[PDB]
Amino acid sequence: YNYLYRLFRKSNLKPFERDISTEIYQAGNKPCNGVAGFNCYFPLRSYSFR
Amino acid sequence: RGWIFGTTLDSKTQSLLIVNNATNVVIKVCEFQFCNDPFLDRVYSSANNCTFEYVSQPFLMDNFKNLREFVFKNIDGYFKIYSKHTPIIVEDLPQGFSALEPLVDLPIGINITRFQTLLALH
Ligand SMILES: *[C@@H]1O[C@H](CO)[C@@H](O[C@@H]2O[C@H](CO)[C@@H](O)[C@H](O)[C@H]2NC(C)=O)[C@H](O)[C@H]1NC(C)=O
Ligand SMILES: *[C@@H]1O[C@H](CO)[C@@H](O[C@@H]2O[C@H](CO)[C@@H](O)[C@H](O)[C@H]2NC(C)=O)[C@H](O)[C@H]1NC(C)=O
Repeated sequence: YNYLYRLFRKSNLKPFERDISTEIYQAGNKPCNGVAGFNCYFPLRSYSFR
Repeated sequence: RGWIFGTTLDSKTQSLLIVNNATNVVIKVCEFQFCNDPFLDRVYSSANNCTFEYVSQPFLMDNFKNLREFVFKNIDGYFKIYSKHTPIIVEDLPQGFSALEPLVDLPIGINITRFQTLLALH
């Protein structure tokens, strides 16, 4: 788990652009206000490289 | 002496930093934390996530007010900066004609939407 990845983002990336910000993700019509919950996904998840 | 470029300019996301020190120029893309009125003597504070830097000969050399033209433009991470210096006799942009040599391109790779100039008090 030294390596992680992103799968949800509001908009796709740009060539040679490294998106790095740790901003909570809102997948629903309602906001998240910086608190985990429904439609509240941390932008990064970790791979289980076994 | 320089500029601050960024889509947030709030240390939440990346924001480049540029300065024309009388000794050199220094451009560093870190998660810089500034103050309300940042000017050099200290402009920033708590340099975090320093990922890219560049220092070389400074930008601006020397009755006639000196004119310094620059075209700041960014493509696919490659931020392009053009340099130009021209003496102007004593306002109004001088109706005339000239070109701009390119100066340097750096692979900062950040999102930029707003930019604010770094100015000295006097
Ligand atoms: C910028 O530096 C900060 C340290 O202040 C890093 O913060 C943590 O970095 C680890 C790296 O794996 C993350 O797992 C944590 O979630 C981060 N925590 C916080 C509160 O930010 C940050 O990752 C650094 N950013 C980059 C792009 O290197
Ligand atoms: C770079 O930042 C700008 C400024 O936020 C982004 O432009 C906005 O994108 C969001 C979606 O992520 C839209 O909801 C806004 O309407 C856009 N306009 C604004 C506020 O400038 C831009 O999308 C970012 N770059 C990338 C590749 O997503």
